[PDB]
Amino acid sequence: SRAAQGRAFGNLGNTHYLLGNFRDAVIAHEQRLLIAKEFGDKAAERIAYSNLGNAYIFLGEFETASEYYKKTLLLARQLKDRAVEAQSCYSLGNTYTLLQDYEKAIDYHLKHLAIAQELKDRIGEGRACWSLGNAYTALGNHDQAMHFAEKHLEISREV
Amino acid sequence: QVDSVQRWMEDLKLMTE
Ligand SMILES: [Cl-]
Ligand SMILES: [Cl-]
Ligand SMILES: [Cl-]
Ligand SMILES: [Cl-]
Ligand SMILES: [Cl-]
Repeated sequence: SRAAQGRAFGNLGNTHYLLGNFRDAVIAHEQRLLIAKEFGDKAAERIAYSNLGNAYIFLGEFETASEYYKKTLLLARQLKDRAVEAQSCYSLGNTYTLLQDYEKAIDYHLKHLAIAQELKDRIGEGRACWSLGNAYTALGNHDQAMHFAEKHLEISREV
Repeated sequence: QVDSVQRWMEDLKLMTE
């Protein structure tokens, strides 16, 4: 059964990933992804993009990771999944920092911030302020950095 | 390394869906 194989690949991919077998995680998640597309299973397709992006981070392939996180972001928006939209924006902000593309990093970190505030995810808001302060400082934008450094301090005391 | 990125990666190593 092709559907059972899709489940099995998704499970194998996750286990390889957690064992540090990132190459073999990619091989398995790609087959999960293909089978998800065959069956029109958008939930599984989205999940596979996110797990692929994560594996490529640990393979050091940051541009490839960004391509998979952009795919996850698109699908999360289509599915109206705000928490997953936020997660993929945070992963993109970090990925663009690894690529030393601070303008794109700031874009996606601001997107994550907005959703974390809407969702009352205060811990996530603190992460966003940490990340944004760091990025603005890397660029010399110290008035923006001040705003987010103050907010990181305030949140750091709460959660 | 950027400390916030390091932390994100430490969490990411444990993350699956
Ligand atoms: Cl694809
Ligand atoms: Cl993601
Ligand atoms: Cl976007
Ligand atoms: Cl500024
Ligand atoms: Cl704000």
